[PDB]
Amino acid sequence: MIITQVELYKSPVKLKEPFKISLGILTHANNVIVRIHTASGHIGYGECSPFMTIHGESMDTAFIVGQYLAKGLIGTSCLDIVSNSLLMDAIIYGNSCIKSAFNIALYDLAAQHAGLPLYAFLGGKKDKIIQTDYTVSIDEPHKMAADAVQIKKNGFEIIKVKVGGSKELDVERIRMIREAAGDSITLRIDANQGWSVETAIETLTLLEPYNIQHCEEPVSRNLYTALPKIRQACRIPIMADESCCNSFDAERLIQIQACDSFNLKLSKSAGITNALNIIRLAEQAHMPVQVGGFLESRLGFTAAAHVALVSKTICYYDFDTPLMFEADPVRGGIVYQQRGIIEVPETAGLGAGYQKDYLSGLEKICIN
Ligand SMILES: [Mg+2]
Repeated sequence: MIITQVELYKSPVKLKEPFKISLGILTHANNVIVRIHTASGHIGYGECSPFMTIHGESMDTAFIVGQYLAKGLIGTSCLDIVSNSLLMDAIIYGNSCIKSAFNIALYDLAAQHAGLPLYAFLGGKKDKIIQTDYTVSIDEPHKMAADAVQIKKNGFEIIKVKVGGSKELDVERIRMIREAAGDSITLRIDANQGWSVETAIETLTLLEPYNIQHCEEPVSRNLYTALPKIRQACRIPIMADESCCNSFDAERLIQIQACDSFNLKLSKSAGITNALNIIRLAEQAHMPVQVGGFLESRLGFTAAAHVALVSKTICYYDFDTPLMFEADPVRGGIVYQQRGIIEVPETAGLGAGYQKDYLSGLEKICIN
């Protein structure tokens, strides 16, 4: 099926509370939406959520680079996923975030053509429960404890805590949370490159007592070579996030035994195609994988959830941010049940789209 036109939308939706990580603060999910049209009249959807401090992209850059990509894809076959992923790479280096949106949409089309839901199209099956954590933004320790409580009250059984401040302050944060929410609720932490190699090790041995599940990206992504040293000095397992974007990154981290687990995100791997490679590597190395994301809407996370069913090595899930939107614009897609359990659509394709005339209100451009 030939690609006849692609539409791009700027989709800014405000968050209830601002989202806060060690790298900065965000008040909106400024996302970019991608719709691919085929001659047969099929439509594939894809979304991406640029994070300036991690992707190096913004909604503004995504919206423009996306147009470069669209131009190149017009006239090609939406089924040649590999050929087209390659075609985009030949057009512009990096820019994984926007690329992933196109890649996701292509798979949507492909699965639709096969008459399967994405997860089945990818060779996965529903043989496990998908359970999301919920994130406590990095703030003053009382505020953080309060949020942790509210989160447990809402029924969530896993808490993700954003750290990355000074050693003293992060420990106070974790304590005040364990103190105000209990020792039985499972919790995981994420520094977003916030610590130096030194502070990391000191803070991580100082936190072991509080029983934490794993720590994401303790130090700068440029310092990944110091990861093995930290892994061996610390009981808490460490999970590579920013340090693990594509499959080359994965292979390299494994080769030097840098971390215990990966955080896999479609935007970092420039789509599903390469995410699959990362998964295979993590399989061959018996490494648990957490699937996550950024501020994608339920549509984006619906893609993540499909991929999440592809392998038994995947077993942790960070699919929380859509719950922070002031308004949910998504039609279909994954549904959040109690305890933070997620159900994946069974209909053909991605199994999600956007609410009627939500898109018509958005700033858009149309390639061909
Ligand atoms: Mg992370």
